[PDB]
Amino acid sequence: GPEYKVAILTVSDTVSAGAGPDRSGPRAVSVVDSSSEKLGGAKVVATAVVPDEVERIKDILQKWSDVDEMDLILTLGGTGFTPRDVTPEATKKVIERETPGLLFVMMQESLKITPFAMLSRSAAGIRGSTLIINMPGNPNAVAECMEALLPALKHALKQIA
Amino acid sequence: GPEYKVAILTVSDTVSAGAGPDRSGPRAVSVVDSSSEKLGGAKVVATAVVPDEVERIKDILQKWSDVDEMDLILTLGGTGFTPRDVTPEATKKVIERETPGLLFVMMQESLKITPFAMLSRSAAGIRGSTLIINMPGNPNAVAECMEALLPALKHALKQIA
Amino acid sequence: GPEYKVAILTVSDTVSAGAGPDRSGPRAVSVVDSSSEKLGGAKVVATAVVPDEVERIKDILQKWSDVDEMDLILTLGGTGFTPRDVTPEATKKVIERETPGLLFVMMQESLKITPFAMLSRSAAGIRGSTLIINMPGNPNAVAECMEALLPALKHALKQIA
Ligand SMILES: Nc1nc2c(c(=O)[nH]1)N[C@H]1C(S)=C(S)[C@@H](COP(=O)(O)O)O[C@H]1N2
Ligand SMILES: Nc1nc2c(c(=O)[nH]1)N[C@H]1C(S)=C(S)[C@@H](COP(=O)(O)O)O[C@H]1N2
Ligand SMILES: Nc1nc2c(c(=O)[nH]1)N[C@H]1C(S)=C(S)[C@@H](COP(=O)(O)O)O[C@H]1N2
Ligand SMILES: [Cu+]
Ligand SMILES: [Cu+]
Ligand SMILES: [Cu+]
Repeated sequence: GPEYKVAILTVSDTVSAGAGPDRSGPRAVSVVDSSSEKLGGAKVVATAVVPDEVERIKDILQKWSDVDEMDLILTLGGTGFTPRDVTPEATKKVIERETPGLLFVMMQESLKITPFAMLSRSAAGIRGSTLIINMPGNPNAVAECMEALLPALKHALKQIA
Repeated sequence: GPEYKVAILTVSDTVSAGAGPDRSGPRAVSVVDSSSEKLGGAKVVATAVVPDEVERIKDILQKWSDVDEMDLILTLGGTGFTPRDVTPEATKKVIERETPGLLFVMMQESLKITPFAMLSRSAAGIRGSTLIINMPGNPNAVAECMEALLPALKHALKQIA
Repeated sequence: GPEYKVAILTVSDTVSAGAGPDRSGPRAVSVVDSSSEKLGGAKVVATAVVPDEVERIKDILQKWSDVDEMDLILTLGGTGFTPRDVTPEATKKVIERETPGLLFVMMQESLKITPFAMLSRSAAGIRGSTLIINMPGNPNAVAECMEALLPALKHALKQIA
């Protein structure tokens, strides 16, 4: 396996219900893969889809961190202002140590692209030796957020181990 | 009534005691009114003044969100570093979901005007279908903070419904 | 004594164990001293070193705030992503009121220097009449963070009294 095991969680009632395909997940996998060396040897080893339900989100984040030994979890979607956007709230429950600088960089860089970046309520932090980062559900958002992180994310992953 | 009901809470021991007039409140109303179309049809339907007392602030934020069906609450003042500045602490108690990107944009844009922007401890978030945003008590601050939000605030209000 | 009493806490297992010298502490003292007038009359009156242990950090922050009447506490180190970096978590337990704008400015300015700024998880806030600010353990980091704060830090200290 890879130096760093990455898992991608798509959070979406629509995808989870089989009402539409996942358009964000593949973009996230592609960005991680294509940045594998810049990330210190990262590979996406697992994906999953959950609905916009705090308990479902918490359960997968806990399992992937505590049991499956993932190193990086990216979540996609559920960070906006609608009532069903609960990804940050689930995330804040599971993380042990907050990582606000990652949020800062994502926001700073995303705002250069679109003012609608301000509507992302993404959270991020560390549980055990797993880094968890919320990204927006727009496919273009993940690539932009990863580019913002890439200069330091390899070192984040080194440090958490 | 309007598409979006806005309420403005001035937080000030001085104004509340009748020791001075409200100079921030009218500026906040003026900025919202003059931006009504950019905001998707917003109108200020109510104002109030409370002292720098956490319970008084909490009570009005809860009433306006839970009973009076306000869509946007702007608070003015009580965000600084003095012992009596408790607006953020009251706000954090009543919000259900944090909206850090709004804080980011307000800070980012305010710092371009004055380094004293860093002394604002404003909070923001959603309770029910009510968006609550703390702004500084300086009259010039509200206009600057609203300009920072205006590119996306209409969509924030659409989403929370 | 000075108008403002400053205390500097170096947080480091290595320094605390006598395994290396403190290289950050002296730089922090030097930056405060050399900025004493810009800070409104600040002087570093005390330093200490603690290990990367939440209880040890909490205890000194509480003592310096509650008993020793310090006005500004700068902590150095323990803000990164390694398991032993627990300074922010200790800090969040002791502060009463968060001061996110200080964190914003430090991050914003630090990112101009190095992308590794995003790996700082520094916290900051007020306890009583004591302002507490976490800075990174890199000696160059303290100078850069203080320069970012200096335009408004005197007024922060005036306000907290
Ligand atoms: N980099 C980046 N960030 C972004 C976007 C984007 O296109 N690029 N879309 C925004 C929009 S349009 C919103 S509504 C929020 C929240 O999205 P979410 O609910 O899908 O997670 O993310 C914002 N963040
Ligand atoms: N945009 C903007 N933000 C601003 C200001 C301003 O003039 N414009 N004044 C600052 C000052 S001088 C302080 S002390 C804090 C806190 O103000 P408050 O306590 O009145 O809420 O807001 C800051 N934020
Ligand atoms: N201004 C500034 N901030 C900075 C740095 C710096 O050199 N200058 N170093 C960074 C690095 S390399 C990391 S790993 C984090 C955390 O450092 P800490 O664990 O020593 O506190 O701070 C970051 N913040
Ligand atoms: Cu959107
Ligand atoms: Cu001020
Ligand atoms: Cu580092």
